[PDB]
Amino acid sequence: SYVRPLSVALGETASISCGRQALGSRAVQWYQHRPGQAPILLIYNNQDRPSGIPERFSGTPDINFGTRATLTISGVEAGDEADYYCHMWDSRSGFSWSFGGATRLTVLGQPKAAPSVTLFPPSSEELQANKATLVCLISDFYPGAVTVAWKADSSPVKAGVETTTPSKQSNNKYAASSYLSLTPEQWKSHKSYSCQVTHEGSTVEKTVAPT
Amino acid sequence: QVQLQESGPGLVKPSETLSVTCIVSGGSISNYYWTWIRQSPGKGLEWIGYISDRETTTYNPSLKSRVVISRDTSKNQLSLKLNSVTAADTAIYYCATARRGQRIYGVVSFGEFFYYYYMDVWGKGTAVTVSSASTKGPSVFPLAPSSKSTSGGTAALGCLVKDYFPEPVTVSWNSGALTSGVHTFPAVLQSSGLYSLSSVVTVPSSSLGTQTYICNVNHKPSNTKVDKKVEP
Repeated sequence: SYVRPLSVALGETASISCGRQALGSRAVQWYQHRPGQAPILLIYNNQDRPSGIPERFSGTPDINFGTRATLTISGVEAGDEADYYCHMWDSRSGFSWSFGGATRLTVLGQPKAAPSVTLFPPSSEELQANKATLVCLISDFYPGAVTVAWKADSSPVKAGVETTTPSKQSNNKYAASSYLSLTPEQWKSHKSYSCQVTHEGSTVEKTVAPT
Repeated sequence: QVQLQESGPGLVKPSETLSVTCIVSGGSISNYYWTWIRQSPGKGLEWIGYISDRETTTYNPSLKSRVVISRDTSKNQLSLKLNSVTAADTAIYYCATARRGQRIYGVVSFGEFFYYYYMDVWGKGTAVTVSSASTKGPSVFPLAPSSKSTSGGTAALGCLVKDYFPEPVTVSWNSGALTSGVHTFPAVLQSSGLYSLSSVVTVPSSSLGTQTYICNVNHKPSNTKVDKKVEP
C-alpha cells in the first residue's frame, strides 16, 4: 500500500518522519492532503512555513552535518487528521517525481457523540414517477462506525437498501446516509417504514407512514 | 493573489483524449511555473509534469508520451491533455502554481547544485471518470418538511438528487442565498453504478409557509441544472 497509518491521542504532539532520509544537503517539503480536497503545503525548505499555516506545524532544519527530517505537530486536533506527504530533495538522488508514501494521521480520544437522524418519506413527485425512495440521514456522530437497519412494519428489509460508509464532516463528526428503494405500491402496502440506526450500543429509530 | 479554478469534461471514454483546463484569475499566467497533479483512490498524489515561465515543460516518465501541458496567455488559462486514457486514469486533477528553489551544496561553477520544486497555491481540482458508460443527469425530488411541531422552531427540509453519473453534483439553496443550515451529504454508489445524494437545511417552523426554499442542483457532466422548489 501507499499508506502508513499512525494514531495519535488528542492534544498530544505528533512526530512524522519522511520515508527516505537525505544523503546530503536537503530541501524537504511537507504536504497535507485530505482525500476529496486539495493538498496544502505545510512546510517548505526544511523548516520554512507559509503564511496562514499554524505554528503548531514545524519541520527539522538540517543544520550542521545532518538532521533527520521529521514533521512535528504540537497539540494535534481532530481537524489535523489527514494524509501527510514528505517531499524529499537531496543532492545525491536527482529529480523526485514521487511524492512518496502518505502517512495517515488518525486522532483518537475524541468524545462520543450520538447521531442525529432524519427520515424522509417518498415525495409526491417521485410517486408520480412510479418510484419510491426513503431517505435516512445520519449526522454529527462519533466514532464513525454505525449499523443501519430498515424495517417494513415490524419486519426487517434488506432489499433495495443502499448505505454509504461514514465520512468526516467539517465539524469533525461523521455523516452517513441510507436509501431504501421501493415501488410505490409497496410503500402504500405497509402502515409504516422505520430507519433503525445503532451507534455505540444505543439505538435511534425514526418512522414514517403513508399519508 | 492568483486564484485557480479547474474545468473538465467529467467523463472520458476509454481510448479517447482527456482534456482539463485551469482558469487563472487575478495574476498573469506568464509570471509563474505551472504544474498538474492527479490523485487516484487507491493511489497517492501523482505528479504529471510542469511548465516553466519560458514555456519549457518536463513530464513524468510514467506519463510521458501520453501527456501535453500547454499555456494560453490570451485566455490566461493552462491546459493538460492525456492521450489514450484507461480506468487507471480516473482521478481528481489539480493544477497548481510552482516555485523553483536552488540549493547549492558546493560551488555554483562546476554545477555543485540542484533545483527543487514546491507548490504554494492549489486549485479546487476537477473530478474525471473514465468509463464506457454514458453520462446520466440526475432526477431531483423535493424533501418536504414535516411542518409543526417539534418544540424547537426547526424542521428538516431538503432535496433528493437521484441516479446521476458521473460525479460530482453541486447543490446550493436560494441561489447561494442560504448557507447557514445546509448540509449536503456524500453520494452513495448503487448496484446500478449510478450515484445519489441529498442536501438538507434546518429552518424555522414558522417561516415554512411563507418562506422561499429552492435547491439548486448542478451536474456539469450531464450537463444538468435543475432548480426544484420545496414545500410542506
